[PDB]
Amino acid sequence: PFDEDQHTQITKV
Amino acid sequence: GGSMRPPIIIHRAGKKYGFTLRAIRVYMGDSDVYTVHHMVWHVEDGGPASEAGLRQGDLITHVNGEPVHGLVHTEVVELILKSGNKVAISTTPLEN
Repeated sequence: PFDEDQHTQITKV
Repeated sequence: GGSMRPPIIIHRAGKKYGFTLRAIRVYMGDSDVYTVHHMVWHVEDGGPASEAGLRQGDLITHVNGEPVHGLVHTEVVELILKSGNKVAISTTPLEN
């Protein structure tokens, strides 16, 4: 899934 | 057409803009290479970004008028941060 947490980074700006 | 989609001018809220930026990746249907995109995953209800018009699940193609197609998650993050007071986020549909 493209919505994974593996390579899909996440940071609030 | 480079300039076609209107940017989401978000106002500064202390530090945060009221949204979550996520560097999603879709593998290319040919090689092992991937296609990393910068999409807002969530917008705080009633947040600055929400007021600006930013939605979740779009595609941020440009930040402050700068092409971010290729940058890392932090490059675009900084970019946004560097805007100051407000930030123009060029959003476009996320079709894949």
